Formats: sequence, C-alpha cells, structure tokens
Amino acid sequence: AMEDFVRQCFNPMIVELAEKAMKEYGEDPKIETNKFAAICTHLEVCFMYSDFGLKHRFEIIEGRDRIMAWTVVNSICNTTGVEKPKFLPDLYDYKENRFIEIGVTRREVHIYYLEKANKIEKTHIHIFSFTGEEMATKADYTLDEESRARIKTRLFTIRQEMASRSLWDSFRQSE
Ligand SMILES: Cc1ccccc1-c1cc(=O)c(O)c(C(=O)O)[nH]1
Ligand SMILES: [Mn+2]
Ligand SMILES: [Mn+2]
Repeated sequence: AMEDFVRQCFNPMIVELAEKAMKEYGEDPKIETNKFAAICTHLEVCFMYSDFGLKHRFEIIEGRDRIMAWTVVNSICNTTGVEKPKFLPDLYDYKENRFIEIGVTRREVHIYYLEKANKIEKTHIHIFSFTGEEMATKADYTLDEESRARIKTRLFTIRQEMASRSLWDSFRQSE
C-alpha cells in the first residue's frame, strides 16, 4: 500500500506530523494515501531546505501548529519590518530577508509556479519537481547548488521508490 511506503521511507517525526495534520482536519491517511505521501514529501523538503544553513539562516514554519506558526511570523515581521503574508509560508530567509513558499509538484514546474504565484504577495517562490527540475522567482534559487542537489536527489529517490512499488502512476496523477 502507499501508506506502508510512507511509514517505510520517512523518519517518524514527519509521519507523526503528516498524520496529525490530516486527522485533525478530518482526513484519513489510510484512505487519502497519495495525500499522506505528498504531505510527508513537502515537509521533508521544507526541513531539508531549512537545515542547509550566518549559522542559523532559515526559520522553519511548516511543521508548526497554527498558534506557533503565526507567532513566529508575527515575531519576524515585528523585528525585521517585512510585510505579513495572507497565507502561512514554509520558510523565512534571515540572509536574503524575505519569506519562502516551497512547492513540490509531479507536474511541470512552471505550471505549479503559476498556481502558487496566483494564490499569494511578496513571498519568494521555489518549486521542485521529482524530475530534478526547479523554478524560483527571478530565478533566485536561494541555495548553493550543493544543497539544491540533495533535495532533487531525495525527491527523485522518493519518485523512484514509489515506482519500485508500482505506486508512481497513482501518485503522479493525483495533483
Ligand atoms: C502538501 C499539500 C497537500 C495538499 C494540499 C496542500 C498542501 C500544501 C502544500 C504546500 O506547499 C504548503 O505550504 C501547505 C501548507 O499548509 O502550508 N500545504
Ligand atoms: Mn506552507
Ligand atoms: Mn509549500
């Protein structure tokens, strides 16, 4: 099952978190399996992205409960002066001094980019695909190629792990 794969291929903290997020909003990961597996993959991106960095470069926001998330956001704005987003972003960058929205899609990167841009308003956008493809505002990719390589590989690995289990097609088509 997809769900097996999720518990089998992701550190529990992440699976724990994905399960909390879904089940609090009345979604079953035993049913919404491809969503379970998508939420995990996003989180891991976000965590990875955060921890590739001025020792402490980024502020993780995705992962946190909504009290904490908006606390950290309200804290950041109140001291840096950067405008408050209408929707919770995944990261803030204390170096480039702006929020980031991390997208991960199984479709093309320019499509998911437009979707993202469309919804937001001054947040940096970065999209990763599972094909080692990415696209980011002003093509400002924000990270030393070194780091961006590691995500791309992980995502590709997750793609390819799904395909070992004949799970890719299901997943690819559920976005
Ligand atoms: C991962 C995911 C699955 C289904 C619907 C929305 C999302 C999602 C994607 C994001 O990139 C994201 O930043 C969030 C979010 O809750 O902040 N949710
Ligand atoms: Mn987010
Ligand atoms: Mn995101």
